[PDB]
Amino acid sequence: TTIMAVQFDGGVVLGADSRTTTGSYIANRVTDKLTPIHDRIFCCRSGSAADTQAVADAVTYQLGFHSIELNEPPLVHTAASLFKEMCYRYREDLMAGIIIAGWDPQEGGQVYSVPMGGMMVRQPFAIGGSGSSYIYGYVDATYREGMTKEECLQFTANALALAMERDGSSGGVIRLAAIAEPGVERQVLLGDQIPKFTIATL
Amino acid sequence: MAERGYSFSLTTFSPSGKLVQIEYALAAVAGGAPSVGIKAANGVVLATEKKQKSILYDERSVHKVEPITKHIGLVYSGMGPDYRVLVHRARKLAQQYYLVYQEPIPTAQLVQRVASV
Amino acid sequence: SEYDRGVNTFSPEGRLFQVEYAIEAIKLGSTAIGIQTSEGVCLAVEKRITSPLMEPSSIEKIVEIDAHIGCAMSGLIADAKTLIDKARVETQNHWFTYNETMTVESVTQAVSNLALQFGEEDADPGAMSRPFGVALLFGGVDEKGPQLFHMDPSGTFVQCDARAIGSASEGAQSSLQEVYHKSMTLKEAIKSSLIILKQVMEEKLNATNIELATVQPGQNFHMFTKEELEEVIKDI
Amino acid sequence: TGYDLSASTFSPDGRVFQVEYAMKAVENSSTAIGIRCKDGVVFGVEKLVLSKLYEEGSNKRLFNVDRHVGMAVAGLLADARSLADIAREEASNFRSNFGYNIPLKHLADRVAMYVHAYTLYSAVRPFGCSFMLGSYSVNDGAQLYMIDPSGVSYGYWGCAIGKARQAAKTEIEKLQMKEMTCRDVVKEVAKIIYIVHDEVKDKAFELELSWVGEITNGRHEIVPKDVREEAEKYAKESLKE
Amino acid sequence: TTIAGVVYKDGIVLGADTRATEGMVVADKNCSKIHFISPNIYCCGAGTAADTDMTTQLISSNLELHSLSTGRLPRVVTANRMLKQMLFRYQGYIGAALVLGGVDVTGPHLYSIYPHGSTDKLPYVTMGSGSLAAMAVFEDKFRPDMEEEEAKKLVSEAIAAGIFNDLGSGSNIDLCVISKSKLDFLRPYSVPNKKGTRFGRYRCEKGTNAVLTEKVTTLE
Amino acid sequence: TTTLAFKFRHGVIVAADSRATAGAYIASQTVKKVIEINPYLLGTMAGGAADCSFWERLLARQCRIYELRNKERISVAAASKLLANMVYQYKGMGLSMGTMICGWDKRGPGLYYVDSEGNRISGATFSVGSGSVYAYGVMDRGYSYDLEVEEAYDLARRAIYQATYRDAYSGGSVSLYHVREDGWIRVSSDNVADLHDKYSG
Amino acid sequence: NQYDNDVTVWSPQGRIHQIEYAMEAVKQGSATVGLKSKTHAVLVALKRAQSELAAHQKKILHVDNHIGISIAGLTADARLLCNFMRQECLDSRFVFDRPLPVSRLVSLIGSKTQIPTQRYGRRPYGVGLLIAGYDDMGPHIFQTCPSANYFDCRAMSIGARSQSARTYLERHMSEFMECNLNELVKHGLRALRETLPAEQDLTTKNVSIGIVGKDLEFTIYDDDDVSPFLEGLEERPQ
Amino acid sequence: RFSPYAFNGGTVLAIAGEDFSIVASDTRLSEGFSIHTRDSPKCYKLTDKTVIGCSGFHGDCLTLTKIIEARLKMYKHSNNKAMTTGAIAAMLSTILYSRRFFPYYVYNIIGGLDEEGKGAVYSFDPVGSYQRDSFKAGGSASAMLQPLLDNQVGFKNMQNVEHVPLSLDRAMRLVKDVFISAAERDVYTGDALKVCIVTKEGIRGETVPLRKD
Amino acid sequence: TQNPMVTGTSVLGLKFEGGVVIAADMLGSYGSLARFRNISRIMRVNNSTMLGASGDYADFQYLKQVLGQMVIDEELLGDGHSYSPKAIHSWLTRAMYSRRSKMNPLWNTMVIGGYADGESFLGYVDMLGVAYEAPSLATGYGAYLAQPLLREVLEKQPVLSQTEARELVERCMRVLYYRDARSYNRFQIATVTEKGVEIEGPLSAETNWDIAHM
Amino acid sequence: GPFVVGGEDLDPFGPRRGGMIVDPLRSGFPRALIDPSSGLPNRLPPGAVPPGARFDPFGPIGTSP
Repeated sequence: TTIMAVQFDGGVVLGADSRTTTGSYIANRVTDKLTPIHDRIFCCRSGSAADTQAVADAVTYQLGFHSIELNEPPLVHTAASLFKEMCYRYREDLMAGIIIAGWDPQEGGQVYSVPMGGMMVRQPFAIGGSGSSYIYGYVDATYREGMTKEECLQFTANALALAMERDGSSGGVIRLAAIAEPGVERQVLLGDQIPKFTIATL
Repeated sequence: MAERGYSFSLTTFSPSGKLVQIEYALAAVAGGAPSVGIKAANGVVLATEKKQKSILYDERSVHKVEPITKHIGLVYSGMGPDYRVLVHRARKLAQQYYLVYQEPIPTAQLVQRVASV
Repeated sequence: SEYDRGVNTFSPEGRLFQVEYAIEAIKLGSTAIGIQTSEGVCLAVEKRITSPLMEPSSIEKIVEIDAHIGCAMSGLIADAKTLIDKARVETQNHWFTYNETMTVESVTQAVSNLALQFGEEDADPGAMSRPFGVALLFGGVDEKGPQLFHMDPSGTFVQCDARAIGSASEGAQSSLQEVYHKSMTLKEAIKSSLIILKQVMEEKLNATNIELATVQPGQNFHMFTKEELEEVIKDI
Repeated sequence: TGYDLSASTFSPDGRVFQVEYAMKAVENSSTAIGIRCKDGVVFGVEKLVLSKLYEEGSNKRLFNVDRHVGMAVAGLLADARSLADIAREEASNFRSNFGYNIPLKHLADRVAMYVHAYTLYSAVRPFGCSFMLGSYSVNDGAQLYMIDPSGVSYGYWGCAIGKARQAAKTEIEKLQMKEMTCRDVVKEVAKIIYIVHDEVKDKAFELELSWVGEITNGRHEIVPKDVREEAEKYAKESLKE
Repeated sequence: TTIAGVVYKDGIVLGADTRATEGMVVADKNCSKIHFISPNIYCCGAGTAADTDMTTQLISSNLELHSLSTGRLPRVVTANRMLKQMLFRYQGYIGAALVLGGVDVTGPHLYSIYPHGSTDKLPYVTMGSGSLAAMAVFEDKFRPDMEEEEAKKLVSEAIAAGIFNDLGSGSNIDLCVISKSKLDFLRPYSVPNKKGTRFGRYRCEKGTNAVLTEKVTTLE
Repeated sequence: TTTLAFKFRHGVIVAADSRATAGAYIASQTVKKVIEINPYLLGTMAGGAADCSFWERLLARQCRIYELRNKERISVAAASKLLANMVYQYKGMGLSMGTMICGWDKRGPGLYYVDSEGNRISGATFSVGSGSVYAYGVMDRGYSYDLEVEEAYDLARRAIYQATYRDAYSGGSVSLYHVREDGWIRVSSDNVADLHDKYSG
Repeated sequence: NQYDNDVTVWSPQGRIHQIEYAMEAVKQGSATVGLKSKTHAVLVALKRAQSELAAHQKKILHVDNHIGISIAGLTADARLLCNFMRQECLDSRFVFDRPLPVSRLVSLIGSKTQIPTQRYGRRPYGVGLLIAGYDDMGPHIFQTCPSANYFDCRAMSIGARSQSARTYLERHMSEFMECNLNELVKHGLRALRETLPAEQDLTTKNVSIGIVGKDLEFTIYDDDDVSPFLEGLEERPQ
Repeated sequence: RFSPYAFNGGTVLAIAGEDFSIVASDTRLSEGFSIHTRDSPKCYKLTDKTVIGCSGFHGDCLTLTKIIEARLKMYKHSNNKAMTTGAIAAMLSTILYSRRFFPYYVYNIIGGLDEEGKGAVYSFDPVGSYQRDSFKAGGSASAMLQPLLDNQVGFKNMQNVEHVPLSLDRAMRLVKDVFISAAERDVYTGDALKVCIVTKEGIRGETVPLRKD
Repeated sequence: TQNPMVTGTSVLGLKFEGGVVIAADMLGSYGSLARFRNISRIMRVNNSTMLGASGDYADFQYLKQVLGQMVIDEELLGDGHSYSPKAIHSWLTRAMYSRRSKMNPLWNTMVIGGYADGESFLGYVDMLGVAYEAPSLATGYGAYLAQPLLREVLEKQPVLSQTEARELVERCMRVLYYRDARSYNRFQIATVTEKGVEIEGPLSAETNWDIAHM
Repeated sequence: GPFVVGGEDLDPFGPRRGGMIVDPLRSGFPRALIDPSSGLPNRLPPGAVPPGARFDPFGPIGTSP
């Protein structure tokens, strides 16, 4: 699993691979690891599939009730706080690393990382999963401030492609989501749409 | 706010030995809409009247004749919301019986359980 | 008529009705007298035998709370049983925890903390539904010397030099006021207590009509035998 | 007869008389007022001095429910203190759960639901107090809410609760609070409090003033002593002619 | 055990083998591994068989209550949510893994549910010890929007591969075809395996067994 | 630790050593391993000192409450049963107690062995502790129901002395108690060195 | 009537009669006086004896090294409240290793005493307390009521015939602040004596004094420690 | 895993005289091979006549001292008098046994005056087994100091020696010397020696420096 | 917490005449990986108290939330009483001991610095409930690498000025960067004085690498 | 673990262990538990240091590879 969220001026760009494994067997090669928590809030799930699914369902339920009560669009910080509270209260029982990314009228695009253990930090960009280790240097050397939405999409696609090439638990297709004020735009990169890097030979 | 209820019976015996709350519930039933049931040789028919006080009501939204199982049906006379509560409880009891014995509940057993409630 | 009010309603005068009714119930009990001197404490209670077929030795209106503490009770003795058991358990618990004897004041305080623990709502099963109907006279000897304490179902407890409880507590207290003085000896206290009991009792005072116990410095709780009672009642 | 002994019993007319009696108890208390302006909310309480032996500031009827929320109460003071504790707990729990300061409307709704929970059963008694909630934030602006013993909560521009609230409402209606600032609103509140107080009926009172707004940087606090003295002088000079 | 299912152009086809083993010994040669949930929803089971039976029965009862209350046809998403929440709150102690398929107002839906409480919504799923052979068949031959007969043939081929390449699978092939207009519970659908015909006879005759005592009780 | 008790015609003789060890280190040589529960009841310490002391103090509290309620002293059998029922509730939790309950009641001299494992047996002679085997041998060689009082004292002292001689966890001084019909008496407390001088010399 | 038997029943006048009856219970007790200077807080209590052969009832209790109280009303309720306050102070010293502020303790007392006044089957605490404490804010005199309301007082008197004591405290409040310990105790004793009939005089048997200050822990002077404070008191002015 | 215990060093010594009691300890707090702080005395004043010394797991020592203080205040409130040394010892025994299955890793020595005015010393094991002694060493250097106290205070293994009653000055000198030897040979003992002297005139504290290596 | 996930390295404390100074790097490590390089491990408790923590960062965030709520409540009372650094230290000790006694410890070692009533406070609390005060503090690897230097300076000069204390803290940070593999060269320095709590950062230490040519 | 008591004080042979008095320091409490490999780039083989032999740690506690 490799997940990635990057913040640009108007919003955020989310990305994930689609491989779910039971050992070395790929049980689901078209998995959708980008979960919409609200209209403009998504989450990236890594770790135990059951734990992440249950936590995402519970946070969706709580955030929907909270937004209905307040008659106001929810904050990305509020969704991150709910995820953090649930993941910290049950840190011994859950195995869930979450990335919460979304757009706010009051705060704009926001990326929050909630790793295993239950800490919460806002970042310009976040990467998670077993395949994120292989792309730390790439995102460190490639990220720059002021990137547009298209540049953020290309950056996320490149990093995900490299991680999928190197990581055995990552692969399949690249699912991208761009969230801004107008709405959420989703796309799937597959086949030759995935960025290609030539293998060095001889 | 206190979630405790009253722990004393509201139905008690009278000097003549009668439970007058049960008689008043029976009067409430007797003031309800007519209901008829007829056991034929090859089946049973349950019939009742449902005349709304106005044409603004939706006749197709609320049903006085209700199924409990695939082989048991219900109809009432008296207070509608009480009937809804008893229908829910009867369905739950029948489903519990099916969960235990894996065969549909006989009519007599369901009647006994609802009467116990 | 008796269920119009709860057990915890105040009167317009600022008094709980049930506590006042228990105070009234006390006045139906047999008279008990406690006198505290520098030489010890003496307790005397009228047994009030109803039938000659009854065995007076089965009436226990004076009990031993501990080796250094005694209790005289008036009112509803069956209500006093649980309070006496609580006092004994408290003394034993204090000995277990601190390897020492309780003071009479602390025992009386522990018993009095149970007086108002009654009520219908917000109560565990088995809780008291009403106040107790007993007045307790606690007499004992501790490091502060002999001491006498009085307790009533209001939860109040005070130190007393000499006090009487029961049906004839008014006339006995007036008699106690005259006879008592600070320099009184234990023998004088016992004689005056028996004289007042004889004055207030309907029947003639004898070795079976009364109980008498003493606690003295250096000596445990001691209930008088029939021969000792006969000796004391010889000349009054 | 007997329809007014329990909050779980309706009257034949369809009324809950225990709630009305609690509101009557509220109507017997001294008057506290609150005015919302374009940049904050100002609270003013006519705190009666029942005994000269009491310390200044005793039985204060202004509370800090949160860093940004203030509370002005009227009625039974013990019930008001319990409701202030409830509001404080609600705000603390909201911050613990969702990670940010509770909106004033949401807090008012929660406390109003808690109050309404006491108007339904015979096991409990309706609260004998009514109170106002004031707050200010950059995103939400100035907000002012009032909760009555029945549990009804409404937003207000100017609110008065207590013995003389109709006269206080008449005095408040003469104010163009939608364009005023907290500095002028403090003096206006002081003048209204001095106007509605009854010197013949009540021996003396203290003027308790508090505010929340941009001048306090979104914090609810007691109005500073200088501004309070200026407002009291202005109120006294306005009473005189 | 080999259980498989596909989404075809108009519904759901579920498949299963009918062999149940206890260790390395075949205990049942005709075991029904496709479980009724609702008139439009069925389920294939794997894992602890008692856990699967009880979980499917409980969810079927709850769905029946829900449909009685609402008066509408049950949804596959409701069954999936109930199953996954119940499985998650037991933290995998209920070792039931299920292939859930059905057709509702939204169309045909297929789910795979795991004992820890994680679900996947896929056009074709396999489960059991023979799941990899059936998955190979699916990845080799599956195409979207197949017809009912083509889907039945594909599921039968997958189950046959599981039967003939896994020691835990065998016997017959059972098919459940679900569409918005009909439901086909084909048991058996194929019989690829049969007992060999006898080459001789065993000795088993009357009086061969010695009896110590005999008691006969006449039932009126 | 070596504690012994035996019944004879003049009551119950209770003897014990006084050495407490922590591993291979002697923490104390002056431990009162005979617990004076009451003026009529005695107990012994073997195993955990804290466990034995705490539970026999609880037994003393229970016996005092029983005497206050019933206006009669508890019996040896009842006290031993009370202690056994008290310690059985914590069986398997790590309590290590071996005790002897000795006294005189309406049935005569009483002597029960109660351990944390749940045993409760009445007997004539008992020996508990790590040095109990040596004391058992000496006592059995020298025991008789018709012993004189001084002979019983000498037998108990000699058995405890031999046990301390052979056991590394036994030593200090020998505390001797005699349970009679009108309560027990503390007979003596002789140091092991003095006993060595008396016996070897 | 029908509104005076339950604490959960409002009256048509917006009043609860059980609370007023508990206030009457407070008014039934013997008078006690609390007053404070810049550095000390003093409680003087007029003890009462059931009989000539009975010791005078305790009226001043130890709560903590910096807090003491004087009671008036139901004694068992007073003991319950004192135990609650002692537990709160012990918890404060255990968790924060600092004395609990007096105002926060009084707030806790009010919160605890408000609950029984709103639940069916409970009754108001029939005791009123005068609380003397010293903390970082200095000396404090507090008064609690069965109505669960509490007051911060410069001086206060509760119990029977406390109106005369309150009048005297009103008269001399202007000079209460700058008095030293002996002068403050004499002022309190005069206020307490104002509650006594002419034939009755303050003696070492019926006077209890509790003092807390900056460098002085809470101490109770009962029988022979009272004589230095009694000495110097002039005769009753009549 | 997780260990709820740690050894923080510290030696506690108490000697009971005819009219005095001395409680002494080092002021070094450590963990493993490191020194937490050089000023952490193990002696706590309980009453005007009782001083307790606690060594072992320092968190348990802090909790136990606070609990003892709270219980002493509770006793003073309930009984209108201060606890005696024997009452404190019995109460501490009960408190220690209350955690029998999760013990306080504390070595406790109580030193003070009894009801007759004589010095009293009580030594406690972590689960509450206690007895009255005349002298006792507890902590990391207890095995080093106990035989020397037996030889010098108890006059053990000595002949033709009069058992002169122990005086305050001789006891103070002996305590200082034994702690100097302990600081020589024990790695947990050093950086100071704090001595509390309990007499009928109050409690007097004294500080003596030790080597810091 | 049984297994800490994201942890912080050593935190240093030092008293000077006029207040206390506390330093901690801005790195949260996921095992050996330097994963979060811009986190703050120093919190301001109130106007007179600051806190720095090592160990599990999620537990530190939980404790920060609870302590902030406590401070908010106490300021809501508005009665003139505020928690002292010693009171915060005692509450932290009680909380850590309570967590340890339930076998659910807060995997943290915290340094409490404060200045109230003209006297500096420096307090140490660990996950087991062991607490003490000292003129200088250093957790984790700083207990071996930073504490000896602070102790040496305090033995030569018991009382330090603010400038000397900050210089010594910077030297200790440089040594920790040299010798600790879980440390980072981006740290914060927090000071508490009579003027309040002031947190400065991010700061870097000047490093010498001329022994690479030897 | 080290809080064992009474096992060896009641029976010379048997699974239970411990004396009459609880003392963790006398019942194998780790005291300062240091890995023999602390301060080394590699872990030491099992049994490298015989018990009872004078050993000097290669580094402080916490430097184990």
